[PDB]
Formats: sequence, C-alpha cells, structure tokens
Amino acid sequence: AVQKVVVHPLVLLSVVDHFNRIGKVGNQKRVVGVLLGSWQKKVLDVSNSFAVPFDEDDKDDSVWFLDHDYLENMYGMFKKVNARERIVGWYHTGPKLHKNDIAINELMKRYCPNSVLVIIDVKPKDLGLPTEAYISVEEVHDDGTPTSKTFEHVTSEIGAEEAEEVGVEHLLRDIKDTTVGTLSQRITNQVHGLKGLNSKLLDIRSYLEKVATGKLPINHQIIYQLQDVFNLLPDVSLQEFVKAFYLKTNDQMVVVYLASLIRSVVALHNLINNKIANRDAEKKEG
Amino acid sequence: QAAELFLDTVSTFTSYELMDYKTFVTYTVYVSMIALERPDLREKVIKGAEILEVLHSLPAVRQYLFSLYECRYSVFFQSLAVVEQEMKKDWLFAPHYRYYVREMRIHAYSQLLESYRSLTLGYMAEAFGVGVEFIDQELSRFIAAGRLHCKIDKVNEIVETNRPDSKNWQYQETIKKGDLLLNRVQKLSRVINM
Amino acid sequence: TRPANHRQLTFEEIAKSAKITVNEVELLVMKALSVGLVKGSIDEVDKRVHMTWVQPRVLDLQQIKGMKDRLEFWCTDVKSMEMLVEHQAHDILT
Amino acid sequence: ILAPFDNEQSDLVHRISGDKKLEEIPKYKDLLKLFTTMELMRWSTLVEDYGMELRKGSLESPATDVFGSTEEGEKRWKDLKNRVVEHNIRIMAKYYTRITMKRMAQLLDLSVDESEAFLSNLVVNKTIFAKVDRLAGIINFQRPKDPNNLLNDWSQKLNSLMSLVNKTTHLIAKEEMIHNLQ
Amino acid sequence: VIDAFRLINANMMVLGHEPRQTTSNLGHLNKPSIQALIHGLNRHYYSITINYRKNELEQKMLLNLHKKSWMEGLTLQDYSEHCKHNESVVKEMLELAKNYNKAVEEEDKMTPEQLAIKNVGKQDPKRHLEEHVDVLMTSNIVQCLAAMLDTVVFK
Repeated sequence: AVQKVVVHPLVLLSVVDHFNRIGKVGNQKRVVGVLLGSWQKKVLDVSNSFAVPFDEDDKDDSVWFLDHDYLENMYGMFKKVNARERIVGWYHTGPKLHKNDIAINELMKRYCPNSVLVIIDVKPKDLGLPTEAYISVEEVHDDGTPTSKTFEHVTSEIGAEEAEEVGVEHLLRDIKDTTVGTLSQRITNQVHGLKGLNSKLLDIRSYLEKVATGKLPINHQIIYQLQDVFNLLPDVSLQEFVKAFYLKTNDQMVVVYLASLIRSVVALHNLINNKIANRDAEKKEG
Repeated sequence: QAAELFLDTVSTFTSYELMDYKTFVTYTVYVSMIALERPDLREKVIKGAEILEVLHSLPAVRQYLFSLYECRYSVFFQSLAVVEQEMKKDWLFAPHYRYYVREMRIHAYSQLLESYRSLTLGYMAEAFGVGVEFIDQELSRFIAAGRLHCKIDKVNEIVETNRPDSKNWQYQETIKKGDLLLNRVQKLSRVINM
Repeated sequence: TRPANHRQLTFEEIAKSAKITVNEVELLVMKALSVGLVKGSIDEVDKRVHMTWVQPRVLDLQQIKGMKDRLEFWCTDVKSMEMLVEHQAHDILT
Repeated sequence: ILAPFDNEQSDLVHRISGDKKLEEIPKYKDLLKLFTTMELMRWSTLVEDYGMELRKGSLESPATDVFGSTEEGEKRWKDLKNRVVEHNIRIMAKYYTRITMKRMAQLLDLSVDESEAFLSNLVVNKTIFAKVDRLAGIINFQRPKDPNNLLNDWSQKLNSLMSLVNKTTHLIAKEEMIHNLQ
Repeated sequence: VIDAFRLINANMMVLGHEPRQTTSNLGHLNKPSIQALIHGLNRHYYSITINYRKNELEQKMLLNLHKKSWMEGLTLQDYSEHCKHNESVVKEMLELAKNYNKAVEEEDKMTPEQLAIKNVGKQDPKRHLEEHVDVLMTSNIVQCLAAMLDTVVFK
C-alpha cells in the first residue's frame, strides 16, 4: 500500500504552536488537525497543516464533536493559493492513540480513502522520534468476526527541504557535537542503540507481568511471535564460528597497523622540515 | 633480477666485457636454474632455439639442464659438483658460491616430495644417492631450517608430507620486515632532536 | 520437547517413538519437511537429523514464567554492557 | 513433461495448470500434480497406473504416437525415464546432505555404476553439484564453507531478530489500548 | 538576510530637524551596505533592529532533526564488500607511495618562492595520501567494535 512517510519540520513547529495556542482557550487534553502533502511512488511526503476546531467530553467514549464545513472551506482557501497540495491525512497529539480514533477516521476517510494517521508527541522525555504513522486495515481471523478493523504501523522519518533546512540551521546556534567522525560515529550511535533496546525489553516485561496476572486477556499471537524470537538467538559457542571470527579480526588488524606506520613517518618528515626551517632562520638576528 | 635482465640473448654483440657469447649463455642458464619455476623453464629456456643451438656445442651444460628436467637425479649430482667447483674459482661467484649450491640441492628435494605422500626413504638410496644416514641428516637439517615442509619417522623409516596454507609464510616475513623498519625509524627519531 | 541446543537426534529414537521401522523414517521426515511444519536437514550415513525450527504452539501460564525469567536475566546483560561502555570511553565524547 | 527442467517450463506448468475443463480428464491432472510436488515414486507405480490408460477414451492418438512408432515410442519412453530420475536426483540433493552410494542406487532401482555414470554428465554440466567418493561409497553435496558467509548469515539472523522484536511492541501497545484506556 | 523599515516625512528636514531623537548607543551597532545606501535609505526611510523570540520547548523538540533509529547503530556492513573496499584503497596507496619520494628529493633544488606554483598544476602525494589513512582507520575501528558488542549482547 504505502511504504514510508517523510515529514517536514514546519508541521512540527506548527503543531507545537497550536497546542499552546489552544491551551489559552480551554482545558482540552488533545487537539486535532489536517495534514497536507504529496506522493511519489510508494512514498508519502507531508509538508503543511492547519488546525480544525474539535471537542470531546470524558463523560463517555461516544460523545465528541468535529466541525465539517470549517475544514471544507478552509481547504478551499488553501487550494486557492497553492494548487499542488492535497488533503492527505490528519493528526492529533495524544500520548497514545485513543479508543475513539477509528471512528474518527471513518468520518474523514470521505476526503481521501488513503488517509493516514500521524501522532506527534508534544512533550519528549525520551530518545525515540516524536512521530508515528498508522494506516487502517481489515484483518481476518478464525472467529469473533469476519474481519476486525485495525490500525497498523507505517515507518516514518523527518526530512528537510533546501531552504527550510537553512532556516532551521540558523536557529540551532546553541548546541552541536564537537566533531563528526569516529567519536560521533560511536557516541551518537551505539550507546543510543543499547538504551533503546533496553527500553524495548523493559516494556515487554511490563506487559508479560500484567499477563501472568492482572487483567490477562491472553492473546496467542503474542506468544507465537515470542517463540520465534527466542528460537532465533544464535549459539556463539560453536568452534566453527570462533575460528571464523578470529580469522577475520586477525586480518582486519593489519590495515590499522600499516596506516599507523604511514601516519608516523609523515609526522616525522613534518618535524624535520620545521626544525631545519628554524635553525637556518634564527641565525639572522645575529 | 638477473634472470629477468639476462633475457637479451638476441641482442648481445661480441662485447668487450664478456669475450665469449657462450660465457653469457652459461651465466644466463645458471641464474635461470634458480630464479624461475617449471612452467617458465619449460616454456622459455627450453623452447628458444637461439640458445638451444648454442648449447648444442656445450654438452656439459646441456646434460646439466636435462638432468634436472628429466628427473635423472643420479647424474645430476656429478654435474652439480663440477659446476660448483668451476664457479668457486670464477669471479663474481666465489663470495657466495656455497649459497647457490645449497639452493639447488634443496630445490631437487622439493621436485620429488610433492608428487607422492608416503614415500619411504630407502627409495632415495637407489634413486637419489646411496647412504641412508646421509639423506637422514640432510633432511633433518633442512626441516629444522623451516623449509621443505615434510616429516620423517624412524621406527618404520617413512616420510610423510603436509600441506601448510600460503598464509603463515605470508605472515612471518611481514612481521620481521615490520620489526626492522620500526627499529630503523626509532633510530632516526632519536638521532634527530638531540 | 528437546532444548534449543542439543536438538540433533537419531533415526532409531524416532523409530521407537513412532513405532515404525527404521526404513520409513526418511520418507516420514521428507513428508514433514515438504509441508513446512518443521525445517532442518538430514544425514543418512550418520543416521541423524538436525532440526532447526518448529511451528509455534499454544502454551499456558506455567510455561510463560520461564519466558519471563530468561528475559529478565537477558536484559541484565544489556544493562551491564551499557554501563561499561559509557564509562570506558567517557573522555572521547563526555 | 518431456521438456527438461527450466524456469520457462517451471512457470509454464503453473500457467497451464488449474484449467477448468482440464478436470474432465483426471488422469493427466494427476500426472502434472505428481510432477509439480516433492519426492516422487521411483518408477513402478507410475507405469503401473498409467502405462495402460494410453489406449482408451477418445483422445489416445498422441498416446499412440508415444506408443505406435518403434523409434518414437522407445525414445519417448527413455526420455520419460530420464526425466523422472532427474527429478528424484534434484529433490534429494535439495533435502539430503550426505548419503551412501547403495541407498540412493536402490532408490533409483538401478545399479551403482549406472547411477554414477548417469550423474557424472550431470555434474560436469554444472547443473547439480556433488563430489562422490569411490573408495568408501559415500557421496555428498554441501558446498565448502567460506569465512565471509558464516558470519554474514549470522548478521542476517541478527537483522531479522531486531526487526521482529521491534514489530512486537506496537502490537502489544494496541492490545493494551482497547482494554485499559478507560 | 532580513531587514525592517519605516518611512519618514520630508517635513522634518524642511524644518532642518532629523528624525529619531537618540538617547542610547544600542541603535548604532551596525552599518548599512553600500548597495542599500545607493537607494534612498536615510533620505527617505529608516531601519529597525530585529531579534528572535525563542522558548526552550520548541528547541528541545527541533534538534531531533536527523536523529535516527536505534537499530541503525547495530549493523555489520556486509562483510563481503568491506574487504573489497579495503584492498581497493591499498592499491592507490601503493601507486602514491611510489610517487612520494620524487617530491621528497626535489625538496630544495629550486627557489622556494615558486614552490607554491609547483603545487598549482599537479596534485601532491603528501596531502593526498593521508586522507586514505584517515578512511581506513575510521572504518576498521568501528567495524571491529560493533562485532564484539553484538557477540556479547545477544546470547
């Protein structure tokens, strides 16, 4: 269907503004709006947005109010100043997706059947990206319904255009990593990867405890995939693996050796040049 | 390097430094015995008629080369002894005339051991030269040097062979040349800067 | 039944556990492989087989506790390695 | 069936199979169903269940062509023999790893010398890889292992594991969302 | 390049006055460009200084630009192309090393004043060499560290 989505930063700043802007008006926990973008092949590119008035009461899961014609004619207004953009989705800023949300989608799907849901977390505490992307599918299973209706995951990333990137780079005066290179190649990576993996395993355990007891609506598919995951882990101890690993590292070291040798001899030549350029010039002051 | 630069057997005039074109031919065949292996030997120094016609007038060198090619090891050694005796008193070969010899002999061994795998050493006596103890000590001192990869057992008088990969040898020379260059550069480092 | 290691097994053990003569087990395992419920390989001259993957099954609240345990004392290793590396290279980008 | 195996045949059989009218002749239906699937009966049952049906019905004229002419009939029978023995070799090399000489010779219903003489021209044509030993009667497939491959597949398994463990969490989250949100 | 302007009435110069009575240094910290001053500028309109209103929250969430997935940090870079890249680079190191000592021998036989010109037409071995050492070391270090971390963190 659709394979990945790329989000421009301008929508991030717009959403961050909108959240506080509504914070003025009322005690609303959440806000909602329309995402505009374009397509290339299986890839979606999203670039501009505007907010739409929305209301909900926690009285119950079935009492909420979204206004039609505001969106209807606002999209007309935007069309009349840039023809390239089409309505292509909607966003909200809840920390996790809510129970209403699928019934929300069935409203606005009329405007674009491919419509996708993007979550933008407004308050980061963590090293994952703030975005998420979800697309609706029916799924078949043995019993309980012919099909359920389910959100499923599409991969998302932030991108930038030629000139908005200049704009953002003007603003980030206050911090940068000292040097790109091997220290960035590590500290910007491995430690972050390990932290992410640890947090994933923590969430797995947190669910598994509330399945050993608690509410425990056991779902067998989880157990199936977990069986796969545990089966997949390799035996490192095998002799024929060890001999290969040594036969590779014992090769990789030679290149580091040679390169360090060359580096040393070049630095030596540089020292020789400096010293002879000094002893033949210092004498001129008598 | 000599054998590569001595492949000018069609452009060497009756020069003033080697009175004999035949002496030039003898020198080039002598060095080509060591430098190059069997395909090139069999392809260049035996298929080039310009030197075959000259060698036709030099029976000793002809039989010396043919003995090594045809695996007649019995006649090889007398010719080798004659050659090394002659080159001991010759100029620009004396300073290392022994070295040369100690190559050819070991080379002969490497020309026979790789065809078979469990050859008895008794066969050498009637095929390479009489004397069991002589061959025994020769093989022992050649194994100890790190060349001619094989092994010998005395209780049953047998000789086995092995096939080391072409990696360990490609490693020792690397490590030792690295050591010497590092030593030299350290000496350079301290000799400068007081 | 077997552990995840050590799951090589021999013809005669199948022949006993299926009470079929040895000479059929080859065609039995061929059948099993052909419908994709088990994945592996066979060695006829050793008379042994090396199974490597098997279809999942349903399992109960007693089995999952082992999952919980192995997950906990797996995660401890990740935590240890993180706490090691972020110390040993402290200076290179503090 | 007579054509040697190739991609063109392997997908042409797929295209021509599953035709609605073809069910009116279940015999040849079973023929191509047999040759589409895995390891197949050696030689006896096929000829015993199909060697006589090639004269009845109202469509046996190509069957008579396979039978009538002496040279044509003999050649086509020989070619069918070769096709089935080749299919057996292909599938066993797909599944087996190392096997004795006599076992597969028996599974080919013909002598050991004929077996090796028949697979020799196969291996020299670079279509099936095997290194048979004529001293202990042990033959194998199993191409030698290269260092780059071992740990490369190890890294591939790591990639799959990471992808799966990443995909689990979203499903877990949508599981909690429909029960403990209110 | 952003700027802000406002008009001024010519009445004030008819009186001989000038606009923008001044009490502070902080207006004069910048100079207009010649191109801006050829056009009207001070004889018709005057500029105002600008600054950028910020808050920490939007900064805290904007710097996520070009952050990447954790999994990307643990990939092993296709062990089959790695060696090909390595012993491709080594070849040009060979062909450069054989060209270094000529430029070492010519170090002093000519006037140094023109030595700069000796560079301009023709690449020099010394500077062009060491970037290969940089590449080789940067790659081969991390390729080796990642394998160890993997061979400990999984089973």
